Amino acid sequence: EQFAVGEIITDMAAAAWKVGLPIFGCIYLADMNSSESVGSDAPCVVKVEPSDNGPLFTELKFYQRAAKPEQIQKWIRTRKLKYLGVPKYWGSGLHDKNGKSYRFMIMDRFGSDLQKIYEANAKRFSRKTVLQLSLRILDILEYIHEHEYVHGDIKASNLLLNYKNPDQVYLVDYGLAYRYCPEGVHKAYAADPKRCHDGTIEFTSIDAHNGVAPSRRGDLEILGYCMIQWLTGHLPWEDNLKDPKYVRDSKIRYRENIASLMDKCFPAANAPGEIAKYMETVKLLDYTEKPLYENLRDILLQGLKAIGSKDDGKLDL
Ligand SMILES: C#CCN1C(=O)[C@@H](C)N(CC#C)c2nc(Nc3ccc4c(=O)[nH][nH]c4c3)ncc21
Repeated sequence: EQFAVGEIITDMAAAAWKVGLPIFGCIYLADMNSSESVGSDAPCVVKVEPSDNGPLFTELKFYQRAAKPEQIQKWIRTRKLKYLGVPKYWGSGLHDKNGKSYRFMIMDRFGSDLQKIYEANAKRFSRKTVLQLSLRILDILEYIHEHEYVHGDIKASNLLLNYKNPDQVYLVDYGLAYRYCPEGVHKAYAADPKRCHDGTIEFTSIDAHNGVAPSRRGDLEILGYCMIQWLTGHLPWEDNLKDPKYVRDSKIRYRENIASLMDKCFPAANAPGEIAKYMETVKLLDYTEKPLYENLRDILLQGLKAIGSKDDGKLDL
């Protein structure tokens, strides 16, 4: 009960918001202050945590730095995108309840997460779906990377559909995002003592497993594991998630021979070539290396040609 329904809160820019019903975490629907109350079709949410919470601070800094509405709209215009799946930041402030200090932030409201939809579809997405999701995710990753950040936890539960457009997917949850290149100086290949967050074990990068700070190649690697999970319903190491050593060992061995990962994950000889080629390309990245995002997108587009489709932006969920 951090907020009352109908409570009006004011952000640092003196913009007024009204809180709606609660919705993982402490999150409520929200809208611009008005006489009417906040509908079930509200266009915003408000995320609230104690002011001493580290993740919300990390997240807020990400949103302020790289997710300003104009900043995003400029990129979309320049890169000629249909949309960009980075949630827009609308504001933030402080809020007292019962004598303790809380930090809040206002973001875009979305529809369903992809994990619910994945489960509802018997833990499979079509090749078409996976390729269309992945092309959009590569747009997102390129954007955040160019703004000095990596996400480090890409997965279906952090991917939400636009409330008004089911063909547009957004990456959320920047609470453990990492500023890999502050002021254009890439972090060295070593642990960051301020970070102890390892990601989601089934999907996380070999770099994260090794205890080094996440970088761009790691985000791409994570997406790779997601693509296989979505296509097949499985990953090779999924029965041993309690043992990080095992998971790391398996990922390293599979990275060494991608063909054997394809043989393991796909029924013999049925392996989509673009997935192998994607994984081969990511494997060649150095820790500090800037990915060629267009080449990666090109690889996935060949997959769309192979199934007699095109990048029409249809997710087919
Ligand atoms: C009503 C409804 C649908 N709906 C939900 O059911 C669930 C999935 N959640 C919470 C989560 C995740 C939602 N979250 C948002 N918005 C944002 C935006 C930015 C972030 C961010 O950076 N971290 N979490 C975020 C949630 N919109 C709708 C939902």
